[PDB]
Amino acid sequence: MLLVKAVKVLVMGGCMLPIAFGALGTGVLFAGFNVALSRNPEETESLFNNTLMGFALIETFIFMSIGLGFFVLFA
Amino acid sequence: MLLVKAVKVLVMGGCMLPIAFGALGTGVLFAGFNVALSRNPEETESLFNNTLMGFALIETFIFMSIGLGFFVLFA
Amino acid sequence: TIFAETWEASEYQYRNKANLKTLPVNHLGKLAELKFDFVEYKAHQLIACHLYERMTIHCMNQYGLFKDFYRPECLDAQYYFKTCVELNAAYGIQKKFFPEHFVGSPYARPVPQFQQLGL
Amino acid sequence: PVKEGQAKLWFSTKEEADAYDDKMISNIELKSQDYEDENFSPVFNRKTQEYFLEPSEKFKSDFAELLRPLRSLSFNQVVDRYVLIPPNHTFYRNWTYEKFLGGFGLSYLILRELPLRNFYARV
Amino acid sequence: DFAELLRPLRSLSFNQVVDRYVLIPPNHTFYRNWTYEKFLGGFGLSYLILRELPLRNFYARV
Amino acid sequence: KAPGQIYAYDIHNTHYPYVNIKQDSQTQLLASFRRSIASINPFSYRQVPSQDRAAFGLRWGNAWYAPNPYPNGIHFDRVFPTHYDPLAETNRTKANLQLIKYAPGNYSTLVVTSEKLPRPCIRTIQNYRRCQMVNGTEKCNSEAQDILAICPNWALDHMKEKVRFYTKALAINNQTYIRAMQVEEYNQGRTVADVAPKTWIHGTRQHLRPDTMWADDRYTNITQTEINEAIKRVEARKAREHEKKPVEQANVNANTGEQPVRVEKSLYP
Amino acid sequence: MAFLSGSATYDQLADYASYNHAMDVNQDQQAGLDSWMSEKDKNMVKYYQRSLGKKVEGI
Amino acid sequence: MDNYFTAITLLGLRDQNLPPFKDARLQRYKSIKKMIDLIETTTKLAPPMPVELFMLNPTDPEWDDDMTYPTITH
Amino acid sequence: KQNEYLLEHEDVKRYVWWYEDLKETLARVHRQANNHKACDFKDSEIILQDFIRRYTNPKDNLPIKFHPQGQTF
Ligand SMILES: CCCCCCCCCCCCCCCCCC(=O)OC[C@H](COP(=O)([O-])OCC(O)COP(=O)([O-])OC[C@@H](COC(=O)CCCCCCCCCCCCCCCCC)OC(=O)CCCCCCCCCCCCCCCCC)OC(=O)CCCCCCCCCCCCCCCCC
Ligand SMILES: CCCCCCCCCCCCCCCCCC(=O)OC[C@H](COP(=O)([O-])OCC(O)COP(=O)([O-])OC[C@@H](COC(=O)CCCCCCCCCCCCCCCCC)OC(=O)CCCCCCCCCCCCCCCCC)OC(=O)CCCCCCCCCCCCCCCCC
Ligand SMILES: CCCCCCCCCCCCCCCCCC(=O)OC[C@H](COP(=O)([O-])OCC(O)COP(=O)([O-])OC[C@@H](COC(=O)CCCCCCCCCCCCCCCCC)OC(=O)CCCCCCCCCCCCCCCCC)OC(=O)CCCCCCCCCCCCCCCCC
Ligand SMILES: COC1=C(OC)C(=O)C(C/C=C(\C)CC/C=C(\C)CC/C=C(\C)CC/C=C(\C)CC/C=C(\C)CC/C=C(\C)CC/C=C(/C)CCC=C(C)C)=C(C)C1=O
Ligand SMILES: CCCCCCCC/C=C/CCCCCCCC(=O)OC[C@H](COP(=O)(O)OCCN)OC(=O)CCCCCCC/C=C/CCCCCCCC
Ligand SMILES: CCCCCCCC/C=C/CCCCCCCC(=O)OC[C@H](COP(=O)(O)OCCN)OC(=O)CCCCCCC/C=C/CCCCCCCC
Repeated sequence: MLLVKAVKVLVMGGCMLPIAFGALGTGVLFAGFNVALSRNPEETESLFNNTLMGFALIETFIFMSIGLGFFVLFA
Repeated sequence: MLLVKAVKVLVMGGCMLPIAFGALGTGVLFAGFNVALSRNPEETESLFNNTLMGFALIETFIFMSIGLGFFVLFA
Repeated sequence: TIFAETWEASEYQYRNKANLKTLPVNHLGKLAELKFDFVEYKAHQLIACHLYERMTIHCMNQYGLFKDFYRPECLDAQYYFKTCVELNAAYGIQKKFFPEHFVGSPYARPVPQFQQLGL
Repeated sequence: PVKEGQAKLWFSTKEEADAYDDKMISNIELKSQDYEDENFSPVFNRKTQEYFLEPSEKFKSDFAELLRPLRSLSFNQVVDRYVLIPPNHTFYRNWTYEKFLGGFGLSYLILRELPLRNFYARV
Repeated sequence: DFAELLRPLRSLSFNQVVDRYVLIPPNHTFYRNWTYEKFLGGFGLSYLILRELPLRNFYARV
Repeated sequence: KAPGQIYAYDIHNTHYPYVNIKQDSQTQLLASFRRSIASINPFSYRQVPSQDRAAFGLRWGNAWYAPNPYPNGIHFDRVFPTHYDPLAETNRTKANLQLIKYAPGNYSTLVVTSEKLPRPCIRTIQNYRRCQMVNGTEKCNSEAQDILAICPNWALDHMKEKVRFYTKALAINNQTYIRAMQVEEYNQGRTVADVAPKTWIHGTRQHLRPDTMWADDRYTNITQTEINEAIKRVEARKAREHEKKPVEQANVNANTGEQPVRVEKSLYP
Repeated sequence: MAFLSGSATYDQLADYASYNHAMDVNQDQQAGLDSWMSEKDKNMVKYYQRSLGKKVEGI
Repeated sequence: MDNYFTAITLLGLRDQNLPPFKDARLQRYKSIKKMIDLIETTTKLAPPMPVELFMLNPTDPEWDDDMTYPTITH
Repeated sequence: KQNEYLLEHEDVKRYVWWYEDLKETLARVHRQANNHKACDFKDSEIILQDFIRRYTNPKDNLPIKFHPQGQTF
């Protein structure tokens, strides 16, 4: 119990890995949005909406991990 | 028991991984912003705002990570 | 008096009266709220009301009695200790002179002798 | 070898004592912090001195500070001072609560006149 | 007040009193006389500031 | 005609000790500022009561402080069973109407009290005792009948039960007397002359060593060699003591459909 | 190698680390509280294994 | 659990620490069972003293006035 | 002034002498051993029995006799 609990909490730390990749994926996404905006600013709002939209797919994995994290942390 | 406390503080260190990816993600974001500005300097203000906005989303993961860390460190 | 670290809760609940209080074990969670460093042995935390007593000492050593002891983690220990020994003193007396009030006592609902059944 | 001190045992004969030392010594588990030792333990090194909870000086000094006005007084002076207070039931004791809670109404008089321009900022 | 003068002693044993107020570890590295250099040196520092008073009349600054 | 001051006023020497239990920087800094201007501050509230002015209790930020109620497992469910454990949380969570109701007396203790018998019934009892010590018991019939008639029946029941209780306590105290005054096998034939000239301090840690290895520096100079030799001597004594072992008894609680005996639990599971 | 090459070595050590009381005792020993142990205290882990349903002899 | 401070004092918790093992720690609890029965019996041998020493008899007819506390309605 | 005389009764002295005997008696009580047995207070039992035997009669049907001004708790 306490022995397995120790590795349980350790696994919960692993959930901070997507938190890292999600940040990099964000920095990369907005970079493409900026450079792409310069090439064709006529559709700024379109690009802008798709940018945040894509970001929503990043925090998707985030909450999924944390959810799976606390789950196995107690299940 | 005692080891559970040790892995907790160990996990708390893992939170420094998004701190690392957030730095790289920021540099990449500003790297594209520079080239993006050179492509269409007429909209420097728009690109600039989008640059910081994306960075704000990066720090979200940061506060989310340390938050999880301090939580698992005390819960 | 209790001559052990553990006691059956039902033995300190009333059988013919409403149960509005229990005799709970020491609250070990309050021991983790002390911010300062201290040494506590696990062999002294189960005996009734003694943990709250040692905590009060630890808090009265780190802090004093004026403007620094007045923090929630230290006052609750003093209140628990003072309250624990009062409740345990009354329950102990009630167990000494009113054992028929509690569950598990053969006098709360006496079982009759076979001579009283008329067979 | 066994060391002697002020704290003595509770045995009449010397054989029972030696039997007690042999029983305790047979249970000792040495944990050394130095490599190249048959009994080496980097972590989980047992301490060889027992801790005892005692009231510190900050403890005994504050309990004595509570009784400072009683050491200068005699028992008859203490009773006449803190116990036999002359009865006087003419004071408005509840003025403390009236002033405190009545200040909410007086404070509302001054606070309702704030020069804040926006109505929703005063909200 | 006489009993108040002895308050830090009632909380201590005789051995603690000696190690506290009698057997102070020797350390002769401190500039103890800094207390006077700061005080008396202030007259000079105060003069540097006071000699710049914007009082117009010379005899007023006198 | 100065107002009277309580003992607590001489410890602090002021009526305005701004004691706040909330250990946040904003609170303790404001209290230190408020504690210094309490003499000339109109927004000052007393916390030390006096004969002329009441006072407030301990402050918790802007609200008031009260200790966490002593843990009580008694609770009452409304929607679903909550399995409330007072030991699972530090501070007791508030009681939501649809979740739980806690037991009465957040701050209460267990005491024993007694009702005061009616005044006229008391006067009849005083007259009986008075006539008893003066004229004797045999000449107190009229005073006894006045008691049975004037005293309401609920009082006579109390008087009847007091005698049965004190009769019960009298036996409970004498049984303890018998167990206390019993001479054990290890004190047969021993009297005050065989007692040692020792006091309580002689059984303390300074004079009587506890049953622990690291209470003092007794076993600090022991080596692994001396240990291996000691393990051989204790095993030697066991060549004569292990010859005996208690026999296994029958399990009185073998039948699960039978009221089990509250037998002493094993040290370990 | 003897510890890894064994079958019960993992259990005798795991069942000991899982018993919160035995670890509480060790935590006291590390702080300086230790004494002698009876034959019944020496088997505190065997009682824990038996409770789980293990087949342990020599209590 | 009555006679708390008396029992805690007899066990030595004011100067030392209990054994860290349940076998001996529990035997030390049962060792004071005789002393508690003794110290409780001693406390029940106190001789009487006049009740009318620090307390006026409330059953005296002098107190039949049932007087109230006069107050000022500030 | 009416009830000051009650402090002159010898029962007040008898009450204080009983309180001091219990103080001196409990001051002599001591732990004799640390074997975790009732014999650790072997000599103290004799001391307290002498105190009880000094204010009671063990060879009676009820050594502790009830009186309304006595001790029950
Ligand atoms: C998801 C993938 C990614 C994850 C990757 C990483 C995962 C990490 C999480 C950990 C995984 C589980 C392993 C935990 C092992 C337990 C460790 C421990 O608690 O320390 C105690 C442990 C033993 O303490 P001790 O001082 O010997 O006790 C002496 C007393 O006299 C003892 O007497 P006593 O009376 O006081 O008794 C005390 C009581 C205390 O009881 C307890 O506290 C319980 C302890 C928990 C474990 C108990 C269950 C063990 C069951 C056995 C099965 C083990 C399987 C391991 C599987 C590994 C998975 C691949 O009992 C014990 O002593 C328990 C003994 C513990 C033995 C642990 C098993 C040894 C493993 C053998 C393999 C060694 C490989 C080393 C490789 C290193 C590479 C860097 O300490 C050490 O082992 C010291 C380290 C080894 C010596 C060499 C120095 C190495 C330094 C490495 C530095 C780098 C650290 C890591 C850096 C990583 C980032 C770069
Ligand atoms: C020549 C020109 C002037 C030059 C001089 C300028 C400098 C003047 C200042 C120096 C002299 C002041 C004289 C009095 C000494 C006061 C010293 C002091 O430290 O007081 C701090 C004083 C008390 O400190 P405290 O212990 O923390 O108590 C306040 C706590 O809230 C209390 O919390 P609590 O829960 O413990 O208690 C609740 C409280 C109820 O407390 C509350 O409800 C207030 C809660 C705050 C509002 C809620 C929102 C939270 C806001 C937080 C952020 C606020 C930031 C403000 C920062 C200000 C920094 C100072 O109720 C009570 O406890 C009892 C209150 C009622 C007692 C009786 C009061 C008698 C006052 C007599 C008035 C006499 C003047 C006439 C008034 C005007 C006539 C037209 O704090 C204040 O600043 C109170 C502000 C109230 C507004 C005053 C507005 C009128 C001012 C009149 C100035 C003179 C006349 C001006 C004429 C216009 C032409 C010149
Ligand atoms: C942003 C703009 C600014 C807005 C802020 C506005 C508010 C400004 C004030 C608040 C901030 C002050 C900063 C320092 C904290 C002081 C707090 C405090 O409580 O001090 C009370 C302080 C101590 O009170 P005290 O216990 O009575 O000690 C004086 C006794 O005389 C002593 O007599 P004694 O016998 O007991 O002892 C003899 C004494 C020696 O005492 C004397 O001999 C002096 C006696 C005075 C002359 C005798 C005639 C007196 C006639 C009586 C009437 C005099 C009225 C004067 C009223 C002046 C009101 C300030 O020697 C000593 O004890 C030790 C002296 C060695 C100290 C070395 C200096 C350390 C100070 C830090 C240095 C760095 C500061 C910057 C350097 C200056 C600027 C370049 O009172 C004084 O300050 C006395 C005035 C001394 C002149 C100071 C003028 C400095 C003004 C600087 C303003 C800021 C810079 C301006 C830049 C402009 C562009 C923005
Ligand atoms: C390198 O080449 C050379 C020259 O240049 C060509 C020369 O001129 C010379 C000739 C030398 C001279 C002409 C110099 C002559 C000076 C001499 C003889 C000594 C002069 C002494 C004084 C004027 C008295 C000074 C007294 C004080 C400073 C004490 C009063 C002031 C006090 C107490 C203030 C406290 C001062 C400090 C803490 C020092 C820190 C310095 C500051 C500037 C802080 C100032 C602070 C405030 C608030 C103003 C040589 C030999 C040379 O080699
Ligand atoms: C111009 C005057 C107009 C007044 C109004 C007209 C009608 C007057 C009616 C007079 C009725 C008098 C009957 C007696 C009432 C009794 C009042 C009373 O009991 O107060 C007691 C008590 C005294 O305290 P103790 O020492 O404990 O009691 C000793 C008793 N000898 O008084 C108090 O309660 C204190 C508060 C008094 C009233 C409120 C004071 C504040 C008045 C607000 C306006 C002042 C604003 C300016 C204040 C300056 C602040 C910096
Ligand atoms: C004044 C010269 C400054 C520039 C000089 C440059 C040349 C530097 C060459 C230095 C060589 C080193 C030689 C050794 C120096 C010895 C200094 C000394 O004796 O005094 C040290 C001693 C340390 O104290 P202790 O704890 O007792 O000693 C512990 C020793 N470990 O220092 C002092 O005496 C304290 C005072 C130091 C000088 C203070 C400067 C005074 C100027 C005041 C204005 C500063 C602003 C004040 C603002 C106040 C705001 C509240």
